Amino acid sequence: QGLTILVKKEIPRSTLDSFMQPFQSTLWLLVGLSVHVVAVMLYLLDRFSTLSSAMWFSWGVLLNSGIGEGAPRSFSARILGMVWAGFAMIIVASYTANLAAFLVLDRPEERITGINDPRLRNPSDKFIYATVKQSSVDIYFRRQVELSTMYRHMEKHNYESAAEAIQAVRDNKLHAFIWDSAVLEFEASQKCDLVTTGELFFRSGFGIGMRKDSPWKQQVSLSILKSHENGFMEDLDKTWVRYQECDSRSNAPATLTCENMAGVFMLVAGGIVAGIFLIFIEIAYK
Amino acid sequence: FEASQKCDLVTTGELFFRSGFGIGMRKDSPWKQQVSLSILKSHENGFMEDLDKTWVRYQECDSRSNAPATLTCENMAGVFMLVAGGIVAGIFLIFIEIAYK
Amino acid sequence: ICTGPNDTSPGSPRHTVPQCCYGFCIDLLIKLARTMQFTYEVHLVADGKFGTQERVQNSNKKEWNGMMGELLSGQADMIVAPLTINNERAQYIEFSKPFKY
Amino acid sequence: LLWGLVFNNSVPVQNPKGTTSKIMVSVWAFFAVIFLASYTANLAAFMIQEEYVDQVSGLSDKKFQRPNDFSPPFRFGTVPNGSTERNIRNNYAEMHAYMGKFNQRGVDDALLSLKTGKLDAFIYDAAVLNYMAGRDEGCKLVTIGSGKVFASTGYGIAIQKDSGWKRQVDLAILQLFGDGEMEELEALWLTGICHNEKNEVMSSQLDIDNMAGVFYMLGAAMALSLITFISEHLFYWQ
Amino acid sequence: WVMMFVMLLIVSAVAVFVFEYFSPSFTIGKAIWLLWGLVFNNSVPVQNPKGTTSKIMVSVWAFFAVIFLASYTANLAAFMIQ
Amino acid sequence: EEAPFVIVESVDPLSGTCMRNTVPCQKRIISEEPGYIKKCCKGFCIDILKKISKSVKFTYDLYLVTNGKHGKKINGTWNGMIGEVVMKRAYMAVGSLTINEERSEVVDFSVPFIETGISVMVSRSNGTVSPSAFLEPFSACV
Ligand SMILES: *[C@@H]1O[C@H](CO)[C@@H](O[C@@H]2O[C@H](CO)[C@@H](O)[C@H](O)[C@H]2NC(C)=O)[C@H](O)[C@H]1NC(C)=O
Ligand SMILES: N[C@@H](Cc1cc(-c2ccc(Cl)cc2Cl)cc(CP(=O)(O)O)c1O)C(=O)O
Ligand SMILES: O=C(Nc1ccccc1)N[C@H]1C[C@H](C(=O)O)Nc2cc(Cl)cc(Cl)c21
Ligand SMILES: *[C@@H]1O[C@H](CO)[C@@H](O)[C@H](O)[C@H]1NC(C)=O
Repeated sequence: QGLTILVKKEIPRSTLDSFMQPFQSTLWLLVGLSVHVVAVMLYLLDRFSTLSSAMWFSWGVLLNSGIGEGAPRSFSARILGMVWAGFAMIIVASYTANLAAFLVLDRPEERITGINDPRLRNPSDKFIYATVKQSSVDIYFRRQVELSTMYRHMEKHNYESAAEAIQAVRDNKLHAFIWDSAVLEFEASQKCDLVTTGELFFRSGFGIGMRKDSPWKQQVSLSILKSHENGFMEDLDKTWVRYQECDSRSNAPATLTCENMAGVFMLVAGGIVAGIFLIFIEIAYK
Repeated sequence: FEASQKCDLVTTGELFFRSGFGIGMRKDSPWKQQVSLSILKSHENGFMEDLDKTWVRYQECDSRSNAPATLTCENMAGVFMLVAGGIVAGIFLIFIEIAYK
Repeated sequence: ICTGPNDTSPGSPRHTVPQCCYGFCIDLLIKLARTMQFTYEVHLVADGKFGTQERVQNSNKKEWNGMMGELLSGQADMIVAPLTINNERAQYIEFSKPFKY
Repeated sequence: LLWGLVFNNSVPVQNPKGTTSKIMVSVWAFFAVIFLASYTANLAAFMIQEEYVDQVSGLSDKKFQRPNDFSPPFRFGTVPNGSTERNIRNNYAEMHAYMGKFNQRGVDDALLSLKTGKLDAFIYDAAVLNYMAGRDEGCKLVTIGSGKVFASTGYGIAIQKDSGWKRQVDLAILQLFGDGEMEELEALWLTGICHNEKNEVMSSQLDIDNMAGVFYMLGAAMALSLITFISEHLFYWQ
Repeated sequence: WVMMFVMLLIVSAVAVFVFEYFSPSFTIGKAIWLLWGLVFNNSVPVQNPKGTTSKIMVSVWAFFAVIFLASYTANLAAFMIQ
Repeated sequence: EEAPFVIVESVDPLSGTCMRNTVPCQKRIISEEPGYIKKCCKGFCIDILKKISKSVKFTYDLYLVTNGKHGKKINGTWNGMIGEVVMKRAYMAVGSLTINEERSEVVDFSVPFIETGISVMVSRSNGTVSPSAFLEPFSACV
């Protein structure tokens, strides 16, 4: 028997607030200026050796639509147009590359690794972890001399039970819980949503006790050795503590979802409703 | 020093084995006390720092971290080799098509 | 200006010849001489080893060859060099305060 | 046409009606898609931004004695009444007069004002730092390399003026060093842990106009256009 | 994976009438084809709605398309890490 | 008493002794003049003191300080541990005691066992991309 740390297995969930996130809220204001600049510049440098034409030409070649027909005929305009196409490709490439660089590095925080975690050795109010008040572990940590600050931390959050600890762990009011190996492994395999981790640092074995002079100790030890040999103890193990078997492999990366990038089709619906207003004005004008 | 000199090798690690250098004499020189006093004076008034700056930490080829690699002239050379092969195959292609047509 | 060992005189493995001897440790030496009034004559003589406790041809087995030899057996009276601090060496020698970690 | 191919479908363009040219443009397009994919991949490889430039520095550096020489100057201070005060006020002192605006009411205040950008460098004892820098929680802050220290002395222990018995404790301590126990004792009391885990990696959420260069090159072509616009006179005088 | 399909048809119907009022016929038939070509990748010669306002609708659709495709390829490069 | 070297907390609540502190250190006080309390005094310098007194055979009894912080000169008089040693009211000074010139001229000193001095501290800045990144992913060949 040793000791281990029980934590809640955080289900993966991507943190992407909006599609606009990978750019500053000021680049978007610069691209429009640039496109209209190139538009009017094209309109000028053609017939000096159609406005809507060149305007749509730019707005298309950036937006990668197919709509539009205007082909610059001057020798001036062609160069500017081609380099503008270049600029367009490079903007979109930068955008997608940055977004991928943001998503790759969004694997959730790694869980604690045993007892030598910086996240555990240097306590903070950002990561709360405690154990049962007045138990053998709080005793073992009072008695400990290598580290005491952790003790200080776990002095303020101790729960006076086991069930309350388990609950608060399922309710995220407590990020970690230190305890015995046997109880924890079973409690994890049972509920199938919490996970143990660490390595058994404190070590011991359980045993059966008698007075110092019973006439029986020798036969008892012999019987227990027989049991360990002929597989009986293994069968009891299999039957009683390692049975339920909710084991699994590692996790998968997160999946952006119904609200993760919800803003974009909200935008397109707003585009439809704006078009509703656009048709009415244009027809009367024309 | 050997690193700051040639500027293409780098040191690393942390000083595990520890000690200090020192000046030695017999066990009964009449001088040890004045020598230790002089060395402390030197450590205080910056003299030792100046010798340091002059003799071992001078050349100063330090730099920041590195940048990721850059695929280059031969890294992806095969593709335009392919396109040139396409041109030479087209040379073969035009001759046959015209005669056929 | 300090005299030299054999191999600095390449002809014979025995004779010696002066050389220009020059470094910052020498600068510390000169500083000391200025503040601790004395003259000096430096000689770069050894076999080429600092000379920790070696063995013998099985006669006495306590030698302190090399630089410690020159210090203990009356050859010299001071050692200015990158000499470490080692409690073995602290048995027979007297060290100054540390001046470089 | 080929420019439109390689970069991105831009505009109505004529297509070579030949029965074999189409082959040439097709393989060109193959080259194009491979090219663009490779490019965007490697650029996503660049934008990864290792964490610690760490801003190395010396000790008798112009980065200190000439603060106003730089873009907005350093904000580096000390604790006033202590010892290091006097230890510097007797070698340069012109730094000293400059650093008066940055006193710190203690130590924890100094670290706090260090995390939140109010300061950018701290100058103080060596050992107190090398203890503190290895204890605080995030430890996104680190001392400079322990090879460039200004006035290197040592915590030791005292004894009566006459040699009662000094050489005894002297050899004892040197034996302690030689056997390798100071290291263990430090590891048990002094160092702490987060000295390793050198540098993380971060995303940085590209928002700066670092594409300024990009923009600039755009503008460049604009000017070239006007240069070639000059051709409108190189017909008028023709 | 289904909103876009619904967000596809709903837009297309708006074409069949927004075109009808302003000024080879962009019916529901060709229109669906067009938007599919938009979202995934430029495929083939397709008719373009000659209206002075539909073009606005297809344009914003194209904006949606480029953002969509970029997001998709990014997250897939996120998956393939093993 | 100092933060990371020499700690001073209390006696044990059950028996008043110490568990592994191993030193009573006789926390005297003047407020005649008695030595009031004996509190446990653990830390780092205390550890090295124990480790060394093991080898060189002697015994000891730590003695707290009352006059000054560490030691300074006032009217040609030494106030602090250095005072406590310059007159033989004790025999050895332990703890966070720095070596300088004038002290080493009045008192003696062992070999230093912790190196120290004046140093600096930075904040480990973040670091952004080059403004000329866009052109990075292809050498001048391609
Ligand atoms: C360096 O580290 C990160 C880079 O991602 C920045 O962190 C956030 O910074 C703000 C400060 O405005 C904090 O309130 C947040 O808690 C930090 N984390 C997150 C997840 O937002 C940090 O600001 C960067 N340093 C500077 C000077 O910008
Ligand atoms: N020990 C030094 C005195 C001395 C001690 C400290 C100090 C303070 C808190 C802690 Cl926890 C540890 C230490 Cl070492 C700091 C300084 C520096 P300053 O006083 O300028 O603030 C100092 O001088 C001596 O022997 O004179
Ligand atoms: O902590 C306690 N009791 C306690 C309960 C509530 C409050 C305070 C203390 N018991 C520990 C140690 C206990 C023993 O005899 O060593 N047996 C034992 C066996 C298992 Cl399986 C797990 C543990 Cl933690 C324990
Ligand atoms: C430190 O020096 C300042 C100088 O103004 C003084 O006001 C203060 O009393 C001194 N002591 C402390 C503990 O700050």
